Amino acid sequence: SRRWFHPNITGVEAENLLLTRGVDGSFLARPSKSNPGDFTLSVRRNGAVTHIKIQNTGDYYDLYGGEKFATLAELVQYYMEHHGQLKEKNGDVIELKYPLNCADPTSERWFHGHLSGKEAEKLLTEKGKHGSFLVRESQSHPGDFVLSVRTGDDKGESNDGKSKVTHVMIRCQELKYDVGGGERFDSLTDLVEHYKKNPMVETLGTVLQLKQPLNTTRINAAEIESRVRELSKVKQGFWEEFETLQQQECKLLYSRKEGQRQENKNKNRYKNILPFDHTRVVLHDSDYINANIIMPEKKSYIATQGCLQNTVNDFWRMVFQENSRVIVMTTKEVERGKSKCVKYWPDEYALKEYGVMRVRNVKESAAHDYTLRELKLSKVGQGNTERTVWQYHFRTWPDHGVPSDPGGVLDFLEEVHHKQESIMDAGPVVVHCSAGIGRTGTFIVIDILIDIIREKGVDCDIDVPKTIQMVRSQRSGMVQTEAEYRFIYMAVQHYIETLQRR
Repeated sequence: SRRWFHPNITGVEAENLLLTRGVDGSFLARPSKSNPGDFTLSVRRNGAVTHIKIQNTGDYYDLYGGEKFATLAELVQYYMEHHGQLKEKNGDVIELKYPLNCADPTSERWFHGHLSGKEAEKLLTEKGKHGSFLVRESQSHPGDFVLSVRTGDDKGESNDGKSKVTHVMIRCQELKYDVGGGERFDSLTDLVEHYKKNPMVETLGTVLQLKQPLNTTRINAAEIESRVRELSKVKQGFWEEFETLQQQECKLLYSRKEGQRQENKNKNRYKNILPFDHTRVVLHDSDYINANIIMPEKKSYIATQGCLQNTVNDFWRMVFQENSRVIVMTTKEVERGKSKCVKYWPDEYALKEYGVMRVRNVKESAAHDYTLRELKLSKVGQGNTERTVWQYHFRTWPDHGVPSDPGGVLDFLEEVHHKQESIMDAGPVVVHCSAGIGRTGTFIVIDILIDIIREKGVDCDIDVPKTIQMVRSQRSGMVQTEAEYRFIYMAVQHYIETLQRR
């Protein structure tokens, strides 16, 4: 699972890897070092290596000669089984058969790389819990590693002596890893996963359970500024934190069967970017829309794609069914000469029907970063189903990359939050962009984090990657790029200072 991804390898190194340890059908993915933000699919075929560009501009993974995907895991799963119709110019099939596995452990949640014996004990003593563990580089034995495991009962600081921390040396000799006896492993991940399944037992009988990695991402909101400083800059920083998050995407390959159904195929903007069955919005007014409920784990959201001409009516059905009263559009109808969303609302002062739904554009206000549209939504034949829907259209998202300052986003979401809150029993806030995962994901996560701070003040804990992972288990690929990942941190930092300045 995600071992075919090699986060710190060069193009030539990848070639040599595939040529020396691979066979025809072998492959790996890697970040493009030439095209930052983008990726490369390196495949061995007919005795040599081909490199295949995978572009990600913030909306999705665009495989050259292939299709658009929500995550690299989903792309690889796609080809490595059903509908592996990957080809090139000539029309030749390119087979993805043998994942060439990576041995670098940096993006393992339990691997902290560069860290000392004292700080390690600090983390394990405070955040630590029964079965919490971690692996750091040995400073006293270069090339070697230390595994540290907390066992006992309760968590956090204790003095009852009912808990303890054990340290196990991991020797690296001749490119393989062991704990001083027994099996030797080709990588630290193999070793760790072996001892998770077969726990080490001490003579006196303490079983060293490797239950959960220690959390090293959670911070107190007050000190986000300091955390950003360290992650910015050897010890792991932003890049490793993000790559560690990406690695966990392989836990999220849930079914999206309803999306793949023939009847619903043309209801998806992008054919392979689908909602999870278990969180999709079911329309019980067919029953299909490309949307998922996102629930923070009071205010919820619906992340959805931009409407197609044949899904406009379904979009409005969804809005009515869910009692949604606020809609956040983060896209222009067309960007870089590409359709991203059809106009699904009437011109100002006009009234339109969309199947059984009827919508009136009452009034448009404009601001710097956005236009607000007051819409009246009702069901035809029923002159009491009228509800006001507020459509916030954010227009200042740069066509390439992310905004240089988060202040417009923050002011926008602040305004969106007050609107939602003013309307008792309003359902989820609808958020959409092209595929409903890039910007949508970014806006939603930022909104989630700020709400924690708005309600609990400067003195609360936030965990960006964990919030993102929680959101990703509800819609595929939410938050697409490391760029957006940094932008989330910047936005929460910026919010904090504007809070304290007042």
